[PDB]
Amino acid sequence: SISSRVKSKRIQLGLNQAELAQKVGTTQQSIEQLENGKTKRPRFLPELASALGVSVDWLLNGT
Amino acid sequence: SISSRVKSKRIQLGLNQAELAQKVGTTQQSIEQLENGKTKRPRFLPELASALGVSVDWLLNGT
DNA sequence: TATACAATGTATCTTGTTTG
DNA sequence: ACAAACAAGATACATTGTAT
Repeated sequence: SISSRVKSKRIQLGLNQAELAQKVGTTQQSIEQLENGKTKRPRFLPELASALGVSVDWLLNGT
Repeated sequence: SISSRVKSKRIQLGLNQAELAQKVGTTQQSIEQLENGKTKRPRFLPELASALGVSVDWLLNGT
């Protein structure tokens, strides 16, 4: 799940929702709504996936 | 722009906004604003790149 | 026909505050 | 005071219905 997936990778690169959230150009909370399943298709999905080193598809449909 | 690239890459596929909206899993209306600059980052962007047989970056930055 | 316009609803974003 | 969450008010995008 896109929340499990973004959380697990974030922890992995060893970042925190605020730092990730700078990399993504977004905010902590925005990164939070995401990770806590409060959003599904955020505007920065593309830019999130690139901060995470994965693909917008893997992110979406775990692949 | 993305509105621009969506138009052409659909124009050359013989799909109408409506039957493109059909593959993309969306309305014609939704395909119209995008192509017509009414929306920047559509949420069906992943499936779109997939109906236009391109990559989300190409669509996005045209690069 | 095929595309566009318009309003209303809903997702997501923002900023402020909050609890661990 | 550090890090993750809650919550109201704002905009961007979607949906529906209609019209060029």
